[PDB]
Amino acid sequence: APTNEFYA
Amino acid sequence: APTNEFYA
Amino acid sequence: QGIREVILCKDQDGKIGLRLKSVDNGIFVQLVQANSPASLVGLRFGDQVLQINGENCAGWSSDKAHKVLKQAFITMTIRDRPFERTVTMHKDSSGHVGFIFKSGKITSIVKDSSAARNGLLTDHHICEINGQNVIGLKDAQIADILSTAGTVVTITIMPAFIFEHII
Amino acid sequence: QGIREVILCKDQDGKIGLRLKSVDNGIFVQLVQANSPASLVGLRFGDQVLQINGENCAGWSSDKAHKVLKQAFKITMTIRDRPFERTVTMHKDSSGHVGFIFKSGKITSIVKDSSAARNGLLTDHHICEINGQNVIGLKDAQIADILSTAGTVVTITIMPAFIFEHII
Repeated sequence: APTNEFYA
Repeated sequence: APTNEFYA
Repeated sequence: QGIREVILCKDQDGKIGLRLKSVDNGIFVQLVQANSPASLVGLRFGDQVLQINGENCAGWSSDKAHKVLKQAFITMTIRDRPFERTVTMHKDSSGHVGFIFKSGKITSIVKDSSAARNGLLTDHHICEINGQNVIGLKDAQIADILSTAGTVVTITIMPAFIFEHII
Repeated sequence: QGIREVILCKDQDGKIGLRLKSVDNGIFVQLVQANSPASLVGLRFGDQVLQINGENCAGWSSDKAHKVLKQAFKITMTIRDRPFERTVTMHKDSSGHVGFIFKSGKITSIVKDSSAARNGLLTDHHICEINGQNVIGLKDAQIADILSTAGTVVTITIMPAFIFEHII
């Protein structure tokens, strides 16, 4: 399963 | 028992 | 003061499109439909309504607030986003400010990053980015506002607890 | 900016007067001792420490922060002042009353038709300053004295309870 997190 | 509150 | 009076005019259906919530004996904006008069005159999520047509909103219920709106013949005094605070950051030479997020909520701070140098907290929600509202947006689309921004990135944040309470 | 850089000097004992806590991957001031270089530099409860001696505090634990403090040769910290607080200004009525009821420095009621009602003061908030004096750690009785005795304009800074509870 994926985290679906985003970074900046 | 007392509620021991204060008002302003 | 962060207080202002906003005058608005109900619409075709007499709606104005707002939803209000009761927090801690105060009344707060929970929803603002876009392209609404309320939308127009600037109300945003987490703004507090001090009075409606001069009547104090203190201690009202969320329904009592709505009922007073559904009964006018509209002026509001509001205090602006009392729960958000502002953080300013500056992108890298890779154009990075150094935090990670999901569903608009800050989840991690990157070592030696602008976000680290500025005290960004985890468990906080993003509300605005460089003057633009972002509550109700998807992460994909918060990302490009981030991604297309200039060097300076000013955002405003709200602690997760009070964000959970207004929704 | 809420941001300032301050330099302090350790006491004859060698300590500066701070206890700090980690909250949300940040470091905040949990206690300041009186008459201690920390107090003298303006540090107050709920202040956020961004860097010590240039080192980012981000992701630090209270323990790590204290250790950095104990082990340094002479100290500089970057502070965001009172990030958790808000300012509400109220004016006493002819009766001399601003409108709210408190216990243990925490607001429990708002009077109807009172400057507090006009200005949207909220329940569950702790009062951290009145008219430029910190009241944190002060007996309700002492808080009242500042209040009755106060000028017609009343300015107080509040913090929500959920946070205040975390800091201590």
